Amino acid sequence: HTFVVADATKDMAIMYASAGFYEMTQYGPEDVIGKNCRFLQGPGTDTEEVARIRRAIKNGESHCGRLLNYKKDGTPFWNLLTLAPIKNEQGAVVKFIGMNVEVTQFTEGELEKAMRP
Amino acid sequence: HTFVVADATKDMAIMYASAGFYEMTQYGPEDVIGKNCRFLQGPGTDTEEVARIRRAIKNGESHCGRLLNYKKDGTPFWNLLTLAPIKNEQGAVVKFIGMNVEVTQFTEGELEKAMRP
Ligand SMILES: Cc1cc2nc3c(=O)[nH]c(=O)nc-3n(C[C@H](O)[C@H](O)[C@H](O)COP(=O)(O)O)c2cc1C
Ligand SMILES: Cc1cc2nc3c(=O)[nH]c(=O)nc-3n(C[C@H](O)[C@H](O)[C@H](O)COP(=O)(O)O)c2cc1C
Repeated sequence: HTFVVADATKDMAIMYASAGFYEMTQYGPEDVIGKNCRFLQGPGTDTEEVARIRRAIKNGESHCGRLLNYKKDGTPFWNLLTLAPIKNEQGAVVKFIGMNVEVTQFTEGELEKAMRP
Repeated sequence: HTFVVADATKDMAIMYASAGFYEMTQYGPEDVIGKNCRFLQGPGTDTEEVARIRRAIKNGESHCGRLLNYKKDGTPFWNLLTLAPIKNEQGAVVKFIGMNVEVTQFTEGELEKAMRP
């Protein structure tokens, strides 16, 4: 579990983050709770992927996209961000969940372990 | 594990698929091994997301995107497809892995179970 929960009734502020998120990004709760996760973005982050994200959230749609993000120490990393709306019984969006995967090289070795009969 | 492995030295033909893939899509190995996974696409599949996928594969890049796909019975489903290149020691791309997530509604209930201290 690397994920965060954002509150649609407080302008998509992060209301919760998993332990994995703090460890992946190196930021602590003081930098995250109550904030918008756009703070991870930085030089080179793709403007059009960011716009796709924004639209998906506005439309209440699930989404995924690779985005460049930055750790607290300024290390760039690729983040496969998937997003899903959480609705109430009225069918209104009250939260979003986001799941963050830090891309690493997938090796022939790891594939063998994945495929091994 | 829902994933498939494609062989870059046989034009991205699927060389392996996990049990989860057969069950998610309802297709059997006879419809999958040796094929290109584009066969899951259909009416309404987003042309530009498909083009993003194509470019990522050509550039040897990791990627994610939501795509409409179809099960064997013709049921449409949203597929959060993530892709990652597998390189040899020369640094050349010899395979791709693809991981397929079938989007379902995420409920306030599921979130409570995810967040529950
Ligand atoms: C639940 C959730 C998680 C998010 N996680 C990230 C993330 O890890 N990295 C990131 O760059 N953007 C993330 N975002 C996206 C930003 O919060 C923001 O929605 C995006 O940059 C587009 O809006 P903007 O154009 O106002 O910045 C997340 C959004 C949501 C709703
Ligand atoms: C490993 C791997 C897995 C893929 N899985 C899917 C999938 O589940 N659904 C899909 O619609 N496309 C999938 N694709 C994408 C298609 O195979 C194809 O690359 C895409 O449609 C773009 O190429 P085209 O424009 O020639 O169709 C996958 C590709 C790779 C390499």
